[PDB]
Amino acid sequence: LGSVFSVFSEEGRKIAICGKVNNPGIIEVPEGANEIIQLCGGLINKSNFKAAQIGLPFGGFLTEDSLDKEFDFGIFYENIARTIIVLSQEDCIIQFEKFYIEYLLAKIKDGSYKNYEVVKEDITEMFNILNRISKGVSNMREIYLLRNLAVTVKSKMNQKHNIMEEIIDKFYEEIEEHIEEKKCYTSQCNHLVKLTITKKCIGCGACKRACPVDCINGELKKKHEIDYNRCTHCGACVSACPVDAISAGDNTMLFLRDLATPNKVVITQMAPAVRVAIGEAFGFEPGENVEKKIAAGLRKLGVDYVFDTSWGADLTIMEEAAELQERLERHLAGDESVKLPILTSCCPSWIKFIEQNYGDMLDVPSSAKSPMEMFAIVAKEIWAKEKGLSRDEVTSVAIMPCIAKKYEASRAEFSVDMNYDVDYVITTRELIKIFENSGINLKEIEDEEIDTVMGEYTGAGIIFGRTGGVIEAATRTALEKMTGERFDNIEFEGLRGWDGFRVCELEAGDIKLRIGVAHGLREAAKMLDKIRSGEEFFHAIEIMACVGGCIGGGGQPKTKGNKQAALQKRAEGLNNIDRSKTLRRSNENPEVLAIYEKYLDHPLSNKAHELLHTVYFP
Amino acid sequence: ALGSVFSVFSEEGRKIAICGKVNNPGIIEVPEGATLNEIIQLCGGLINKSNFKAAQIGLPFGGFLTEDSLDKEFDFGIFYENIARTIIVLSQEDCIIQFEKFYIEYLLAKIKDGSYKNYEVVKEDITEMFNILNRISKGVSNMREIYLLRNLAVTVKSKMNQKHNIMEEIIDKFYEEIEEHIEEKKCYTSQCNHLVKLTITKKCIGCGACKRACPVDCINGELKKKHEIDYNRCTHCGACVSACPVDAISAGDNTMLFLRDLATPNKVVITQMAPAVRVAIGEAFGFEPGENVEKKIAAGLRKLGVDYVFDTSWGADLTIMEEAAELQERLERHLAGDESVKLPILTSCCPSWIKFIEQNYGDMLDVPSSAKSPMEMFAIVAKEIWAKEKGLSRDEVTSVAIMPCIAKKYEASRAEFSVDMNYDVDYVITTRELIKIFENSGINLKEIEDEEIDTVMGEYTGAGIIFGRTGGVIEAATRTALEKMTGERFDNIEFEGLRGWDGFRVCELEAGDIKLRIGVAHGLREAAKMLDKIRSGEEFFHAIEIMACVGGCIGGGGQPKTKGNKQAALQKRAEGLNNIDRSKTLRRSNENPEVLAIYEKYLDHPLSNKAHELLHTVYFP
Ligand code: SF4
Ligand code: SF4
Ligand code: SF4
Ligand code: SF4
Ligand code: SF4
Ligand code: SF4
Ligand SMILES: [Cl-]
Ligand SMILES: [Cl-]
Ligand SMILES: [Cl-]
Ligand SMILES: [Cl-]
Ligand SMILES: [Cl-]
Ligand SMILES: [Cl-]
Ligand SMILES: [Cl-]
Ligand SMILES: [Cl-]
Ligand SMILES: [Cl-]
Ligand SMILES: [Cl-]
Ligand SMILES: [Cl-]
Ligand SMILES: [Cl-]
Ligand SMILES: [Zn+2]
Ligand SMILES: [Zn+2]
Repeated sequence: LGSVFSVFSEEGRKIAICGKVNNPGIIEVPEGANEIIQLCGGLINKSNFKAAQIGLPFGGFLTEDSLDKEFDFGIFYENIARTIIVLSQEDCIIQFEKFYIEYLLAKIKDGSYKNYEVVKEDITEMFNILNRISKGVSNMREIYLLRNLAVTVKSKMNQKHNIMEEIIDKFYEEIEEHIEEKKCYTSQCNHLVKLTITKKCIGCGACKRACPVDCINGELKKKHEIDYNRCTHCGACVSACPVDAISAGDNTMLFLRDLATPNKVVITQMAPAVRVAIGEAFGFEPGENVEKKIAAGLRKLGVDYVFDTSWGADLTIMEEAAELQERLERHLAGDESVKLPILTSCCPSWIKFIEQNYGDMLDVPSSAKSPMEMFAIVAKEIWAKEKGLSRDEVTSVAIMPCIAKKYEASRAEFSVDMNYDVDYVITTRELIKIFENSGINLKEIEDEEIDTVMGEYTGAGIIFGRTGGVIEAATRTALEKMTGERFDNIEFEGLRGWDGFRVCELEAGDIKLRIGVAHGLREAAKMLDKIRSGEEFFHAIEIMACVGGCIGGGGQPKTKGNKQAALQKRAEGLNNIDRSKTLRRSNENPEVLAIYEKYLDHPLSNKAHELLHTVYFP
Repeated sequence: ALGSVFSVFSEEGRKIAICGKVNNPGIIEVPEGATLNEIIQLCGGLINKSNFKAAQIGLPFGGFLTEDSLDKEFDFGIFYENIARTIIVLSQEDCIIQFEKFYIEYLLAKIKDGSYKNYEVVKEDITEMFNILNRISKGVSNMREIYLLRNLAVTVKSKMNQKHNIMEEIIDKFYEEIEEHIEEKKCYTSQCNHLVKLTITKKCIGCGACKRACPVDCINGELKKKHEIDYNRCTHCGACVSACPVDAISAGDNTMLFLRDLATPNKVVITQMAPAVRVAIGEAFGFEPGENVEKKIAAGLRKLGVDYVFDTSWGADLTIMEEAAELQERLERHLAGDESVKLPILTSCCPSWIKFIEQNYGDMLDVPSSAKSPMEMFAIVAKEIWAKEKGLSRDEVTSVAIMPCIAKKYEASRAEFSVDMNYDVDYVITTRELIKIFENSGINLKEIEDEEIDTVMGEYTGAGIIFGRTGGVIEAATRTALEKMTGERFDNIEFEGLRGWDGFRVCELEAGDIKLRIGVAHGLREAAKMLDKIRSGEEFFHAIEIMACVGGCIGGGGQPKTKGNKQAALQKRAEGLNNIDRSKTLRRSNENPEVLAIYEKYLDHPLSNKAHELLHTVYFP
């Protein structure tokens, strides 16, 4: 178990400090009379002391009152447990107490402390209350409830200092803030964090210029703010700030805490484009596929199952190719109710982009969920059920190249009973930092395989990560099954290339399809304006918010050298992965076919709609 | 018990008990060669003329019939062993989600008491079904719910070795309705109270009466054209509903839900009732306006099946405990030179001022008290204290509020007054709706024997009871606050200045060294006059009361229509509340022993942290 911001995973007269102190470790503590942290190297950044837990399962809870005055050594309660989690002002009390309660509940559930069984349910309710607070679904009554629960527990455990009572006493203001203002001042509660420009804004106006939809108003050097109603979460502003004034959260600490929670099942998915960029932080060239290094590293961190978003992309193609074929058949049949083009793209940014500016084209996009959310729902409603786990007993973490995927995973449509299909997102950069600080070097770690049932993927799925790949995959499947012919050359070079707005004409048998591809939302605006004006007609379109597609996402490591060359290199790495696959059509993936044969029975069925489709623009 | 009809009536061989959406529920003698349609016709058809939707056979177990069985000889073999031979007929006016929630909950109760042991194995599964249905009725679902239900259905059908599980057929036959509920958040029959909004329906003729009645000018439309409500500015004052010559404006009706909950075995149902109900309901049963028939209401509610009868006036006493404290605090801070403080303080249980202030008086958001309404204070206490004391989780108690207006429906629907999808007030029934339930169920308040209200949350003072008429809220708060600020007990506790009937009233109360200027408005136009005068500085007030209805709550839109002169009847009801007040030994809220017990045992004193956590809310978040 370990914990620190900027990351670490730390795997008599001895203690174990793993809080917000720089340099986590065990250290041999001297017996001389505030600077104890200093002996551990101070706290991350220079954040002031908040508290220090003694013993992870249970001990004492120390607050500021012990800071500049004699820290009685022996007050480490006899059940010291030889570990200390030190808190700074950067740690949210709600999140920490959730982690504490879950650790205690796990050790109860495994028999380690049966003397606490009598209070098991009570503590569980505490967690539930805490969870509701972190999810923003609470009133102030929760405090009342917590207090009584605290009072109850301390009665049966006979304690003179009950942690929850003191938490209420000392951090009432933070809790009230969370509940009434729906605000977590440390931004650890990912479900209370919005993309926001903070006080470090200098009014340089870079974000205003960079925003493709002009989401930011504000003049001179006056603080700028994001008009969340039109924000596409494309993340251009975050990359453009001369400072760190724009924050969209960082779930690193949540990931570490979950990994350190005993008997908690943590599974991961990873976006197609991550595997060709992450290795750059460890000496690989752009485009080199290091997915097996990622798998081994994630397992070393403690991940119990490593899957792949490209599997979900194959499932997405099953649905989207089916819908494209249906729309084409209706169009050719003279049904004027149908709408063309059909948009196929896993990028959330088009949603807000279309609703606010192309409200005559709400019937264009496919109803299929993204590969990330398709994977997530299948993992919790089928795989976990298969393994006899309820959805809350599985923590599904998505490693993605984008902040927009954080926003998507936070959407309430992709959740049930306050359990989010994607529990949270970790970006490529954040994972790089986790690996770096935990001593995991992807260059030197031994390869490991991704887990099969939701990890196998075709080249159609993998090319999702670069511009033109989604529509290429969907077209592969749809044209091949509409013609009955297997293509000798399955690659559609017309859909490749790098122009911001690309037009392609694909001929297969009697079928002729006109395709539009845009990467960069301004080029997308050009293409959609052309569609509306009738200057051009399209059967299908792909829209990507980032130049180059997902390989150019804002959550990816900053490129080294020539930017365009590096992005093209990553895209061609995805294309080379595709060329190296035996299976290059999504409908060939045996595991996705198993999904259809055993649960959903065929694409566009009622069950398939219920699980794998959603309603954009409700 | 069992029973149902939309005019609502809990009706406590070759004989069947028909209790669906058929006119004339009852026990009927089936002719030999008879279809289902013939049985329905012998019961007089369905309420209104709605077409047949379905028919449940046997309350726990039987079959589920659709249109396909209507013109087909009713074979009695569907009445298998000990089915009790009952049929619940559904019309197109019944929501399938609500009915299946009732069915599943009934089956779960019959399992839970051991009479149906062989189904215990599916208990959890059936429970999950209910949860799914509940989530659908509350609008917190995705389409995945259907998937889940299907598998649960299959699971049950596997574990019971049954050839036809009802839920599978439900999905098959009403997929469109279920999908509507989930994706469109729409219950086309409007039985799901958490999906109903106040809307003008298609039966609107464009007469424009509602537009004229609206105090905030919230309704648009001309000539025969359908009128529309700008829901963003609507105060839910309910004037439009009262003005409509037709039934074009609908705000839901939880009557059937109330009946189903009453018919569910071993389900704890408790009620609170607003002060103004008891002086108006009796008008429907031969009493004069202003006559207090609260004990008749208690007996009638118990006859319907209510397990505990409490009183909103108790919550009004608790409200005064909090609000008098806040008023005293603000006065003391004002006298000390606190420019931090804001006056007046608004004390009123009426929801309508909230949006009214938010939409037009945004410089006065710090004016209203942070205290909840009496209804919601009762609700939080009932579920978080009373139910807890009796070893019941909040979902094991169904708390029903009997109120005179649709604005209380809107308040009970607010998400702030809920936790984990449990609403503190499960739903509201109006005085009119309860009148119709009594009338159709054979409960006559004139001839029924009196019964007492339950004690712990039913005892109340005259200060609490006068809440139901204009000027009463501020009168009660003033009683308590002035008495405790002066240390003097008043010889005459009535403040005649706060009484009267003018739309905008000004009063000056003198007690010891204290001098308070009070403004009272009933009718939101009068409220606007008074708040404009406050804003211009033309008048100054220490505290104000705002009521949306003329005369206060006794004049609510959910009350029975008055007979004779409207104003005279409303004044009669208000004076009935005043006479109840005069008949009470305790006439200050701070004397109520049960409210004081709340403070002594749980919250420790008004305006404490615990009291804020439970009895206060944030209007204008
Ligand atoms: S870029 Fe960063 S700093 Fe420059 S204005 Fe936008 S936010 Fe403020
Ligand atoms: S994210 Fe993309 S859209 Fe939202 S503000 Fe920053 S730039 Fe404009
Ligand atoms: S393109 Fe790929 S990366 Fe850029 S935003 Fe859309 S999804 Fe995130
Ligand atoms: S009153 Fe009823 S009918 Fe006349 S306009 Fe308003 S709604 Fe339409
Ligand atoms: S309720 Fe009151 S406010 Fe809302 S519309 Fe009808 S009248 Fe206007
Ligand atoms: S006054 Fe009483 S009745 Fe009229 S609306 Fe406000 S609360 Fe409902
Ligand atoms: Cl683990
Ligand atoms: Cl995705
Ligand atoms: Cl493999
Ligand atoms: Cl980048
Ligand atoms: Cl199947
Ligand atoms: Cl069943
Ligand atoms: Cl009952
Ligand atoms: Cl009330
Ligand atoms: Cl009690
Ligand atoms: Cl309503
Ligand atoms: Cl009594
Ligand atoms: Cl009336
Ligand atoms: Zn937090
Ligand atoms: Zn419904």
